[PDB]
Amino acid sequence: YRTTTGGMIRYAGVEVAKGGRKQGYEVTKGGTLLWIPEETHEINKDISLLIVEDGQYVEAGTEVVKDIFCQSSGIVEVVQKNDILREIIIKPGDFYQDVDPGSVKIESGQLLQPGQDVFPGVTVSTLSQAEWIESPEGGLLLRPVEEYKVFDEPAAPSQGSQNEEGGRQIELRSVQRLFYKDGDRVKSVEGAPLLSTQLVLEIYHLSADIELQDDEEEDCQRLQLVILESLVLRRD
Amino acid sequence: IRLLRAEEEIELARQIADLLELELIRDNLTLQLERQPSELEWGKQNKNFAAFRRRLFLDRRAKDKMVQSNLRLVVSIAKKYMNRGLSFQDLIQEGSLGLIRAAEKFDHEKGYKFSTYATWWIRQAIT
Repeated sequence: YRTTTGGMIRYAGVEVAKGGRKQGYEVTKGGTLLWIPEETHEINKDISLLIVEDGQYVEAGTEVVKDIFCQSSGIVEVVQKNDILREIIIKPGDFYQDVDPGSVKIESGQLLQPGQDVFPGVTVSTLSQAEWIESPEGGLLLRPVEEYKVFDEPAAPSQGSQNEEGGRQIELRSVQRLFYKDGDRVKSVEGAPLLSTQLVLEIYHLSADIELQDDEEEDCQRLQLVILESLVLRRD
Repeated sequence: IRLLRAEEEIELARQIADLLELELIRDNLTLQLERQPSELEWGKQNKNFAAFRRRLFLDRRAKDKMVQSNLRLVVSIAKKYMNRGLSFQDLIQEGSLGLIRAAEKFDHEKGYKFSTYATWWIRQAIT
């Protein structure tokens, strides 16, 4: 769950429940997950600083665009609104020669199976996504997707407490939390984590606790999320 | 005063660069028009004279907008100089004279930000 570059994300049959779109979103069940990567560059340069065209395949040797070194390899795409560059969309993947551009536009939203073919005469190794570009003198591009395995519940250890459990009981829960939804892509080019196997507690809006390193069975340190109150004692 | 974005510094620099060629024509014409080019408009060569004053007012407002909005950069630089000889009041007025000179010599074709180039001119006018 540590990709090289950013890109879009879309789940398939994964339900979620959240209360805020800032601090992630707690997942409920499992399911498959897709990831369509694309490198972005939110800059504010001019047009005369651009040395490439709209749909020029670059390599990983130098990859200098708008006097800025890139890290990926694919089809570049610039965004111009008012003579100022706004975003440099770089879509990685393989470039293959093809014809009949009126049929590759309808395959932009369908999942291309690896057992089938994208064109008669052109083969593909694994599953990808068809996309056509508007380059001078022309073929469409194939953007591969990445799949991962997520669990509905991770490996949680056995919790142990020593109390009467009368009116005050604490425990520890290990849940997974996703940060992005299906209808939103990330504006990043470096490594962005997708989830975080955290440890969220639920006391069953006050009574703060203090943890320390206390251990007596072995010669090591052990965490103890305990809660204590200091009582007064006069030295008299 | 609200600060400028990264795309608004490029837009305002084009009208300042349009003001640089407008004052260069007047500086070349004042040596042969008896130093009084009030109505001598060489850029147009009732509708053309009104559009010339509209472009002159809009270009002077762009230079008015770039120096006035970047006044927080002068305070962040002059606060490190208010112990040697001068008070804090005289350093912002002298630092604002360098912000005016940085707005004329700012070249947006190089691609650098305005806060990178104006730091060299505010610190020069303070020193």
